[PDB]
Amino acid sequence: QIVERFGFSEIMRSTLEKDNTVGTDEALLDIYRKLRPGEPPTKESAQTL
Amino acid sequence: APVTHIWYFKGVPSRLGYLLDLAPKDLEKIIYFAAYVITSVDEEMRHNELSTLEAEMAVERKAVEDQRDGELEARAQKLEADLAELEAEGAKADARRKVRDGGEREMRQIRDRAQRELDRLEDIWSTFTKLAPKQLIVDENLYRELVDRYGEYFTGAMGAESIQKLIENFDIDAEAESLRDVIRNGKGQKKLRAL
Amino acid sequence: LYRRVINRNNRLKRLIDLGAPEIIVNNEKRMLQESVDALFDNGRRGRP
Amino acid sequence: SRMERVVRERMTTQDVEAITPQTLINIRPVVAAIKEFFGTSQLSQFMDQ
Amino acid sequence: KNWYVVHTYSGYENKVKANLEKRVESMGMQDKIFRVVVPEEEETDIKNGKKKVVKKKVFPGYVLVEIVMTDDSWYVVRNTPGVTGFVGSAGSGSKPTPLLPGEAETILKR
DNA sequence: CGGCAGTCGCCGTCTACCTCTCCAAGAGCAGCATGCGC
DNA sequence: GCGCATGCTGCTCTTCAAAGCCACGGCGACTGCCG
RNA sequence: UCGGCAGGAGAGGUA
Repeated sequence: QIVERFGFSEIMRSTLEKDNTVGTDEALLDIYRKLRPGEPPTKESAQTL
Repeated sequence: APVTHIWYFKGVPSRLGYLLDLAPKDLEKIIYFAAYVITSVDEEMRHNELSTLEAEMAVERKAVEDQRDGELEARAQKLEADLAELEAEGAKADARRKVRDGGEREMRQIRDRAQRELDRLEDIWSTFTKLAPKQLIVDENLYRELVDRYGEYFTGAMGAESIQKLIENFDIDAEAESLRDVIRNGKGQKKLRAL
Repeated sequence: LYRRVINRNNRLKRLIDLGAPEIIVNNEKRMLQESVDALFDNGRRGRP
Repeated sequence: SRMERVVRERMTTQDVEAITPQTLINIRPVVAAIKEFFGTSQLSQFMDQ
Repeated sequence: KNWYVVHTYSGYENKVKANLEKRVESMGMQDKIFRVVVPEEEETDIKNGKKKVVKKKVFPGYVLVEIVMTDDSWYVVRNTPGVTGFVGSAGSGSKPTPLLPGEAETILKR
């Protein structure tokens, strides 16, 4: 979806091919271990955060 | 209870950290009751009791392996028996393939339990062989274990009383001539740190 | 700030001379340390 | 909002069938906020005549 | 899983005990918390016969509470009108440390 | 191991004078005081 | 008419919650972090 | 001879 929408530009392509987090649950965990440090990341809490 | 002057620990730089050769984060953790530190270590008894402790540790190693193989043999006994008696008499053998995978996961359940135990023993031993003074140790579990099994020979605690203890057991001359030797014949950034 | 230090010191003394578990004594020691630190320099560490 | 937090916290410690709107409402925060705004504030200024 | 500790104000122990026992059911978590004990000891003392029994709490400011702890248990026994926190931690309070069998028994037996 | 570059936190930002207003709050706990019943 | 019981307002005492909140230049340590 | 007092914060101004 992203590449299909943000493909007219090249900076979005670059960012696309360097995230290495494909997955909504693992992206939720990604920002969970960012906004709430020390706490154990549970997909349910990241979904609610 | 003793306390610490704020001027000599939360400064730029930290004079207490420069005197004791400790990072400011380590000092903050030790002072405010968040980590342990090893004040002293009786190395003579951790020199002459070494191989004896290693032999007891190998005894527990072998006993855990013996337990594992014992109940793995008895689980494979139960398996073999029940599986050959009830190899999907009525239904399809996909159920006995599901319980084939389930029996493989039972062998790997007892195998990962023995691996976990092996790791506990390994780390306990490693820590008890690499215990020098002024070494920060976190994880209450490990500490408590080390203080239960190998209680003596190792002393340490947390709080300002353990920094008073570190300061009392401090030798100015030895560190001073060590720093002067490093600055005299040295380069890189260790010379800058010594300066 | 003096009243805070005295209160924490008195509570710590009474709790020490009672046979309290280590966790509670450690908590009280941390709180006394923070109170003294705030007495000597308020705002240097943490919040004022 | 302060009064709402107070009433929410107190609604779960009283016994039902004796709960009335007059027993759940505290006026002190509202009057305190009003009298703090109209007094010690940087925007309600002494008039010059 | 074991007896934990909570830190109330000065003098606010019996009100935290009452509010907690009410919020055990009023809230809705009746299988999480189990027993709330405000440590107290009978202070032997008399004034020429008239007794007083000073309410000498053996831990002034704390209230041990046997409870199971997972997610909502921390929440309920932390927003009670009076408790300040869950005294007990390894630096960041990510999983409160439980009281040790021995000490817990000798506290409950006093 | 070893460079390293970004990052964060802590210092400093002109002198003298005049007038006015505002300064914790809540909850428990007294020692009496006034209503009701026989 | 007298005796019992239950609520007036001053006085006293003790302090974490929790949302609320959003310059600029210089310097020096330092710390994860990549390589 | 009794007897006897002067801390903080905010706002607006003059040179």
